[PDB]
Amino acid sequence: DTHPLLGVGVTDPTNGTRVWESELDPDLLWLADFVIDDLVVLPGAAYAEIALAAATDTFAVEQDQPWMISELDLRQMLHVTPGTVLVTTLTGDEQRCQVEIRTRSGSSGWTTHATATVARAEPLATTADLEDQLDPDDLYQRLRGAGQQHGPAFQGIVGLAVTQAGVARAQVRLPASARTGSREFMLHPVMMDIALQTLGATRTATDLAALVVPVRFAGVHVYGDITRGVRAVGSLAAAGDRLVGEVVLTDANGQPLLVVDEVEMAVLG
Amino acid sequence: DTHPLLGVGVTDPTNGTRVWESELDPDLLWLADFVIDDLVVLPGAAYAEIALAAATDTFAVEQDQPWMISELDLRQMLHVTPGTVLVTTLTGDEQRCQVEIRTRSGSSGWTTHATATVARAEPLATTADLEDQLDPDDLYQRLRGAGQQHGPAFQGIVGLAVTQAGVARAQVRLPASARTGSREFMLHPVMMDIALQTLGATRTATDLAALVVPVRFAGVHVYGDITRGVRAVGSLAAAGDRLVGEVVLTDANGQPLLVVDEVEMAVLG
Repeated sequence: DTHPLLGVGVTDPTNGTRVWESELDPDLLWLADFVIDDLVVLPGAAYAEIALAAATDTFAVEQDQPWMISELDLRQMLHVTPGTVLVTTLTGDEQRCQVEIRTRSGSSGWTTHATATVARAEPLATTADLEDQLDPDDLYQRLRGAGQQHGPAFQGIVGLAVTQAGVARAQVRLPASARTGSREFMLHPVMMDIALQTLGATRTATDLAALVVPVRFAGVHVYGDITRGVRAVGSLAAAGDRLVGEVVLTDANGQPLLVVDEVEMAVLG
Repeated sequence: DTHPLLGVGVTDPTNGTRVWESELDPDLLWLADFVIDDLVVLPGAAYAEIALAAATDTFAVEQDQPWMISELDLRQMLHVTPGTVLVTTLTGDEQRCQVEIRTRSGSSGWTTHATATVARAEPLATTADLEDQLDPDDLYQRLRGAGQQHGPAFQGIVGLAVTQAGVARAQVRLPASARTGSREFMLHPVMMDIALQTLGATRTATDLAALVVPVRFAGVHVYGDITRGVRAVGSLAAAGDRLVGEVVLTDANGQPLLVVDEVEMAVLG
């Protein structure tokens, strides 16, 4: 009925700006399973869902996945505490619009956690690279001792390996404790996170370990219900000092469900 | 809990503007008793309540009647139909703010019905003029055959007379079918209307009769719960072609509860 993360919306008449508000609570759905330094945090994947959910609620469209996310900047983490209120704005047209996502302090104070640009979706267009099998329980234990406390709902990497070139290949499910409310989302945050987790298994990321979290997306393309995905493939390079990656999520028939052109990564104390 | 006319509010973060929305329905409270040309209409008094209710919901204040209404312009009538959505904006500070009240067409179309300026309240500062007693049932029958179909809830003028100078003096109650929800209001719309009805008994107004409705208020001062009022005194002059009046509502001890410095009146087809 109502989106659990975005909430209900009203268009301000003074300007074309549409404004949403929703109440977040750690006992909400599966938010409790995402934890950094013992703090329940809203995962960066979730801002993508909110942006897309916002665009779909403003404009009449006839499709299933009509939007791509041009850009998405993660400004500062959202410590999910009880009585957290999430305020979201949208401004633009059916071709291109900007979304801003915030926490609310009282009634007239806001802290913006992320900004996204949504636009009309673009339609989808044996070698010396052998795999070395890896234990998923090794990964979820490395970053569990580095701050990232992924719970049951976020432990979707069930098979993992990495090529000679350094690319990470993972087999992924959406865990049983995360398919409640799944139908509410266009781009299931938990699943997108699971796709993004693979980047932490690349040779680039592992040659560091502190943990390494996302801070920017560009070119998030959704071509279907990403929960139907089963194999995620992520590569992480380094250009400048910025860690820039790319991941691809494909269903059982190797069809792309989610494609993320860029993912800028960074370290966290 | 929630104001039946103003509704629930959210502050848009892009600008300081606060935005309310509420659902109006003719079977709402006593809206059905106010009728013009067989159409349920929101009475002009109600926009005053909405403006004050809006100001009180934006700002922290310690009083009972902290606001006066500097001005209030009635732009076009609101035909109350089922599923009517009333959108209200507020912009300013605790000293002076502007309110705009609208109907909503869909999700991105509005029709503004009234605009008001609210400001900090200013604190309260035998002759040849004999009365001629009048029948209240004569008044409510004159304007009932001219378009104004006041129902049970709006028939508060229970005693009426008019001086030699042309001033109208009325004894007023708040009818039994209108004290449901009374506690929700700061400035009970039905009562304010009843105060304003007196102007239709002045020598100026009667020397016309079509009916004569308000279109502008200035200097609406509220000094208490106006339902405690019992005697309303209204005078209507004519300067230029505009019909400009003034009414005063006083409680049992002759203490002013409501004072309206100006009321511009006009005819309606």
